[PDB]
Order: sequence, then structure tokens, then C-alpha cells
Amino acid sequence: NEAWNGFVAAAELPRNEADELRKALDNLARQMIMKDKNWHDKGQQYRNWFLKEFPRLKSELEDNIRRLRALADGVQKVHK
Amino acid sequence: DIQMTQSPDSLSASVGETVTITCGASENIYGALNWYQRKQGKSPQLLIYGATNLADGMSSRFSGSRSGRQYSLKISSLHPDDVATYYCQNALSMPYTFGGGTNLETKRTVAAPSVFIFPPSDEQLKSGTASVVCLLNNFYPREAKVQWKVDNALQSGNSQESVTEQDSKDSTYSLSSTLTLSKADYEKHKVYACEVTHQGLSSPVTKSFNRGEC
Amino acid sequence: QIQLVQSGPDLKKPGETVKISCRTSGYAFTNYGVNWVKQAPGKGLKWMGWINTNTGQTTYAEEFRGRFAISLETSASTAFLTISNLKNEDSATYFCARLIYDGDYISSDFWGQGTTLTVSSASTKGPSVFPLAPSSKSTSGGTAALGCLVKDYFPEPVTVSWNSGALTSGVHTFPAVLQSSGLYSLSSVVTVPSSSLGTQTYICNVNHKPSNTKVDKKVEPKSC
Repeated sequence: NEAWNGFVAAAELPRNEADELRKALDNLARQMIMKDKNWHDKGQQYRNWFLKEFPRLKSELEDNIRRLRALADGVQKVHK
Repeated sequence: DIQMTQSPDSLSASVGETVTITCGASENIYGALNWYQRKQGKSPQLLIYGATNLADGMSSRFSGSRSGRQYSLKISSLHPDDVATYYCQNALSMPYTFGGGTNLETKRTVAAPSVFIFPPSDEQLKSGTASVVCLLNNFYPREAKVQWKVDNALQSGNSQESVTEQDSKDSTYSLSSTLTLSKADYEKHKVYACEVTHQGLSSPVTKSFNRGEC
Repeated sequence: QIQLVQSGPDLKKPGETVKISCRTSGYAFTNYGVNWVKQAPGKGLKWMGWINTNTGQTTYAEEFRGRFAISLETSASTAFLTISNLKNEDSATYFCARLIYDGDYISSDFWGQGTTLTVSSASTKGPSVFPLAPSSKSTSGGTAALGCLVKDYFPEPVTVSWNSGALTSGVHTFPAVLQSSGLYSLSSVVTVPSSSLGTQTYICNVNHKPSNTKVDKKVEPKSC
């Protein structure tokens, strides 16, 4: 916890930013439920609403996760 | 480490049917999933990468899909040359663990074996031993029975047999059985016969020869 | 063409060391990784480990930390798998494969042919190769069956081709059987036209590398 938290800061790993992005998703949910009066019906309409606003957020988080795991393993990258 | 749980262990289907094999990852692996095809006695070959991407040169009949932690490989129209073991693989982080594999076999119509027999060679007889070979060619289903009879006496304890992998073209099996005797024992008897039972045969087929006859 | 060519099958005694080579060609060797896979009897594939062909970093699965070592000969575009203190359970077929990472996904896209290792106190024995001559007893519907009996060898594998690989249709090379002696036998057969037995030559090429056996046996109809 001591040494590697220094590496985060030293290397400018946007670690706190990722965490805060989660918290913003948590917040978006909380604010949305209180405003709506209740949402289970329709759940899919809210799923459509979000994807429309953030069409590639989930996709790109998966992309970067895979790339971070690959980097951490030291895998050799090629283009095409 | 990530566990890959593959299902089913084996399955069979008729040519032209669609097949689905599935793989469960012990945790989310975010699409980092490969499928491989391993034909009997051959090296595994990459089939799918990134869960849904068809490896170059592989058949478009293969496709991959994903639902959460569940990954599926689909064959849209089974061909005989699809007989193989199929493996999923965690490709997110090392170790790149393989699933246990799924054996795929083809179903087809009943086919009776063609039966052939081979006396021992003169070269082998020279060396002091006699192996007699009974060949059951291209039959289906795999279950077949061979009995050896020497001068119409049922043999026991002196033969070995093995069956091939399913044929990648006609979906049949073949079987080879060898009766091995000492040269001395071989020369004590006249008629060597192998008797074959199989679903495609309404009664046993016997192939035989008389020792020393051309 | 991209190729990975591995060294041949080997018989080793427990405690000994084996080095398995993986000679690559047809691409920039130091741009892709190499990883190794252990094929156990049956269905099992076990990922063993990986080496970075640029830096030389290696990573092994837990099961293969101790006695397994991946190395390089960059000038020869070759990677090696060295297994030390060979133990009984090391008997398997080992595969090398190129590891490609395209910025998104990581996979073994090209594979070696595999190397079959047998760990045994038993010594090698080369096969005797006998003809299975075509005759009236191996004919049906205008076709004739013929073959070779490859008898009494150790260890696996034996390879069999027909006519130096030019004859493959209708060939069945059967799984070997284990004899009481602990020696193996196998047969390889082929069905051919009856009509051309008089014009065609059929030769089974038998290779048992552990005993340096290389036999080419011509299989002819019996004459009398």
C-alpha cells in the first residue's frame, strides 16, 4: 500500500479519476431514482436513455481494462 | 487465477445442424476470450479471438458471442470436418488458462464395415512370430465386435485392437485387430477367421483364410 | 509463410533434462511473444508460460514455476523450453505458439507441430515393419486394402506416410496398442484401386525417431 501508491502518483496513473468515474455513475443512479418516482417499468427505457447519452462508455472501459492488463503483463503489441 | 468452465464435455450432431458450445469465466474478462479448434493429432488452431472475431482463414460458419460472463461458440451448419476438440481460453491476463475442452462428433447413417484379413508376412514368419490382422473399414456407429476363430475355436487373450478417430470426410470409424501367435502355434492350425458384428450387419460377417494357401 | 518448427520426440529418464526447440520463420521474431502449452493425455490443454522475445521477460503458470525455463536464440529466431529434473508426470506433448497482441486482443495465432516427450526408465526399441500385402482376402468392390504392420517399438510416437506423403486418401493409421511387454504396435492401411496394383508402387515410410528407425517398406501382392 505504501510503495505502489507512490508509483500511482509518480507515474500519473489516473487511479482516483477511475474511482471518481464510478462514483459519478453511483450518483447518476441515486439522482435519477429520486426524480423519477420509480423506474422498474420501464427499466429498458432508462437503459436506452443512458446508452443514447453514453453509447461507447462501457465499450471503452472494457478496451482500457484489457489494455491495462496486457501492459501489466508486459505483452508485446503490434499494429494490424 | 481465472477458471474457465466449458460445457458440454462432448456432443454430437448431424451434418447441417447448428451447434452451440459455451464457456463460463470465473470472473468478468471483458471480451478477452479465445476459441481454439484442435483436430485429432493436430495442433490447436485459433478459431475466435476477442470473443467474437473470426480468426483469419477460418470458416464463417463459426461465430462467437458473449453474455456477461458467458461465452458461446456457434457452428451454424455442421460439416463432417468439424470433428475436433474445442477450447475456450482466458486471454485477459496471464496465466492464459484453457477450458477443459468440448469434443464434437458427427452423427450419420448406419454404415456396415468392409472386412479384410491379412495372413502374417513371410518376413515376420521368418522371425518366429505370426501376426494376423483383421481390418474393419469405414463403419458407423463406432461400436463393433470382432471375434477371432482358429479352426473354428473361439480365441481369447491373444489379440489387440484399436479404433480410429472419426473420419473428417465421411464421419465413419475404422478398426484394426491383430491376432498374434508364435510361429509354432500358428503352424498348428489351418483356418484363421475373424468374425464381425455391427449394427449395419444383419448377421456376423466372417473373413477367413487357410494357412499356406495362395 | 509463417512457421514454427519444433524439435522431434524424445525419450528421457527421470531426473534428466530436456530442451525443446521452437524454430520460427516468416515474420519478425522479436515483435511477437512465444508461449508454451502442455497437452496431457485426453482433452487437457494447460497454458505453461510466456517469453517476451524483445526484453526476455518470462511468466509461468503456478504449476510450472519450478523446473521449467523458456529461453531464446534471437539470432536464429528460435525459442526453447527446457525442463529440468524430469519427473514421471512430464510425459506429454508440448506446443510452442506465437503470441500476438494487436492492441486489443491477445492470442496464440500460429502453433508449432508439438513435441512428444516420454519420461521412462525403459529404453527405446525400434519397430519391425512388416507388409500387409493386398490379396483376394483384402479386396472388395474393385478396391484392395494393403498396409504395414509396425510392431514392437518404444516409445510413441511412430509416424507413417505412404509414398512419401503423396498417398493420403483412404489411409488409416491406427492408434497404437500397448502389448503385454510394454512395447507398442500399430498398423497403417490404405485402400486403392484393384485395377492398378500392377502399375502402382506402394511404399510405407515409417519413422521412429527415438530409435533412429527409418524404414521404407514396399508392399506388393503375394506371388506364387
